[PDB]
Amino acid sequence: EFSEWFHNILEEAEIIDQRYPVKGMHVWMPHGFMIRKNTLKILRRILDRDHEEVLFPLLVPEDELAEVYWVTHGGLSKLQRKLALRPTSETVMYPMFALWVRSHTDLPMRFYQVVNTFRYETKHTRPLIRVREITTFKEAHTIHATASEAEEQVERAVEIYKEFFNSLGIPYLITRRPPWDKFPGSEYTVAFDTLMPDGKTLQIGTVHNLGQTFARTFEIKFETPEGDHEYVHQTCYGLSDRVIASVIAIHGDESGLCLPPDVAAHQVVIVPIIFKKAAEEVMEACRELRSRLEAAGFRVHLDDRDIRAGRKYYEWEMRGVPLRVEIGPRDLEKGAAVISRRDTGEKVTADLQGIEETLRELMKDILENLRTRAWERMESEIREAETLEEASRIVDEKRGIISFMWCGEEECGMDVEEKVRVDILGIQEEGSGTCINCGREAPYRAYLARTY
Amino acid sequence: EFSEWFHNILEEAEIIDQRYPVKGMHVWMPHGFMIRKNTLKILRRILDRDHEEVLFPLLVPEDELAEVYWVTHGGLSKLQRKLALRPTSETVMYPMFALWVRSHTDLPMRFYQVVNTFRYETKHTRPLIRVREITTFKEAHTIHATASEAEEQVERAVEIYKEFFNSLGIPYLITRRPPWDKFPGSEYTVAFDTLMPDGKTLQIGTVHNLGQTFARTFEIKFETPEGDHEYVHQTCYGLSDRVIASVIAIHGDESGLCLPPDVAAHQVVIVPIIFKKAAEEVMEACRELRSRLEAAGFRVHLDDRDIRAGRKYYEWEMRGVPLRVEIGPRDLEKGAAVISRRDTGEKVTADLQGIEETLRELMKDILENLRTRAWERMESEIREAETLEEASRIVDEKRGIISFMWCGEEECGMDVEEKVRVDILGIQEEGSGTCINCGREAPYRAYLARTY
Ligand SMILES: [Mg+2]
Ligand SMILES: [Mg+2]
Ligand SMILES: [Zn+2]
Ligand SMILES: [Zn+2]
Repeated sequence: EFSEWFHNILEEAEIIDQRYPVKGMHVWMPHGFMIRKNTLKILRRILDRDHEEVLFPLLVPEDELAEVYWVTHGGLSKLQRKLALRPTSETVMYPMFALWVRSHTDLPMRFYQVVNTFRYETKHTRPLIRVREITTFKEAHTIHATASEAEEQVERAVEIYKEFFNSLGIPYLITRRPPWDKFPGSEYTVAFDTLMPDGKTLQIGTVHNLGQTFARTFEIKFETPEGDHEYVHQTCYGLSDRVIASVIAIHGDESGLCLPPDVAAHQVVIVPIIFKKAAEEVMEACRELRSRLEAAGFRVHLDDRDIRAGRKYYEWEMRGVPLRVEIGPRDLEKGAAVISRRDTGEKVTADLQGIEETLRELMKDILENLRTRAWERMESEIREAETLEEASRIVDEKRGIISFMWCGEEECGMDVEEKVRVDILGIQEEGSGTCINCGREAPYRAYLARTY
Repeated sequence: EFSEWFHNILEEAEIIDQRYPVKGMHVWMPHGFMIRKNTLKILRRILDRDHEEVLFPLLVPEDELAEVYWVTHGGLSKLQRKLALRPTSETVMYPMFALWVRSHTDLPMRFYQVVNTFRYETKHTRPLIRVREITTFKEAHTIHATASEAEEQVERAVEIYKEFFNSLGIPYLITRRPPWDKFPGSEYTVAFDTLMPDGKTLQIGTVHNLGQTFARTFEIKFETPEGDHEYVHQTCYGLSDRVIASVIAIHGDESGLCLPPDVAAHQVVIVPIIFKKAAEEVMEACRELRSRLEAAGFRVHLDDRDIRAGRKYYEWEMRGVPLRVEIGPRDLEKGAAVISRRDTGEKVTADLQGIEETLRELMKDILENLRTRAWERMESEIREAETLEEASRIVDEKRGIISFMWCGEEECGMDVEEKVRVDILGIQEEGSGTCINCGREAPYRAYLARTY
């Protein structure tokens, strides 16, 4: 199944090593780390346009807070106010925000940090999808003057995760979580969901619109042009390692890892073909290619090693390198080489002259291609239902996502869950109809699925 | 004094905010973070030549270990094996290294990670120099086949910290810590020390040469060409935030922060001078300068704002920007502008044509200049002494570093410390003489000082 493929590739391409002396704490190995490093480069290059990165501490006071790991002793000495490994920054980024805000001249403000978080759980240990220590977790907070601009932010926020995701070539379904699932205290939480190969659903990003609710709890006032003092309007949002998890799974494959060009470890890998004849001329030619690519902004690599070229083909291919460039005596003379893709298999033949541009184009192609395929496979698993019994049938038989109309009342909604044993992703305001369950007027389009 | 200058600048240039609800945990603000981000870019660009970055977890088992914060409960449930916030990775990067090594074909190996560490202390809270949570701590570990190559690594390691430090323009004194200070279990630890403005000494980097000592404790064997199994030779080394601390202090100044060009937030800042006359032509000209610099690899900024230009001068100058470029009507016509330095004050006048190169040169200059000055001020605080009473006199009167000859026996050494109330930095094998204390033969050149 998928679950087996997944584990086996993590270990084979050396992404993470699970053999750590504690369940739920995993080690990033060289290759894995590299992919994560490039994934973050993309993310940060977007955020950094109008956001400011910072970095708060790891421990949070028992007091300020009012399944969380607790720090009690400082050796053998019991301390006098317990310290907790950060659940979510809420409790202490805020009190401080109180001190930074004191004039409508200050607002708006947009911060974010990439930190690690903790959650104490049992009976559920799934790699990169559910652990005890979430190594890569980006969270952004924003402060505003008017209740309107808050909502405008929520929109911008969304257009941001779209761009990010589009770059990883990942499909998504944007809805609006039900009030029993929204973020505690928030006005309303919005969610990004994507489909896994095992026909289940993964949450890969949320945007929350708090109110003045927290502003009040922690006292965050700002004096106005009219010389008064009102609380601020704020919003937060974040995404985790799951993003990395999905990029591996979604663009799966039988050969192994297949990755977007700006996420792979190396974009291009140059393999030389030699058999003792003209060896000296082939190499001296492979170099003039690497150094020419490096000094052009290319994450390039040259496999110097002494092994059966056929094997080199295997390794770099299971690992995820997009484009492979082969050089042989024959092609040498003419002044050209062979270029093998990864998403397809097609090996064309281009001239070593304007090769720099041929490669850039091929890269663009590969993404677009991988992206499309991706949406086709998802859209086709979104089926409609009009009778609760029609749902169960489909859920149990074709997994995937299930579309339907819903009244929107709580009870009605929760009973759908208990009968079908599913979770309601969220609404999407659209034309009327009649609820798939209680029959009354249904003013919303909703979704269901089995989730991670 | 220095201590006051320091705090006041941290707050004024918004580097870190100390007002956190716990003593010893501080918050990196936007500006501070930026400096740290660029400091790490330099560091990583060197390490990445022959090292491989990774990332282990934060918690370590009470068992595997055998003033450290302890995690006991998982809510209200007491756990069955306490978890400790990582003192040093030793205890769990190693057991894992055991599994990664199994053939002399595998060695050598060179890893490293940039993580956060913890230490529970009291009565000593000094910003960036001594805290509870060390946010930026780089640590590298290496595994080897022969006991010789281990030592070769120790040498390379050193030549690496030299290059790093030279880039920050920081002076250092390399010695070899005394056996009562070396790293527990190691054969011998080497140290890098630098002088603070308050005439005290700061440790800014160590290199340790463990042996087979740990290899044995954790079982790290590798099978040989001769088909046998011997333990490995390993070495570790690291540096922390102190590095950032020193760069601020060493290149101090009355105006404020003065920084190396590759460490400052912005390398260049363009200020436009306008008074309602030809305003439209001055701006349209300042832009053609920013976009021309950005697309040339320049961390540039344009102060659009509407405020008294004299103030702009103050802000960017207290913050640390190296070069300021001013544009006015007069200079506009001619086709040139004014460029003000930061280390000096000198404002030259160059032509807007080949300005790209004039700036690059000026940057090179500023570093070299700042570096030199730096060593002059340190070397001059290293005074010699021949009688214990001559030491005390100088230490108590001119602070600084004190040179002398030493026999090298422990007792003798420790008694020097207790009588003069100082710490012995380390030896430096050189010609003989007679010990400043016990009179016997002194085969080593040693150093003393009051430290942080
Ligand atoms: Mg639920
Ligand atoms: Mg001592
Ligand atoms: Zn209903
Ligand atoms: Zn002596």
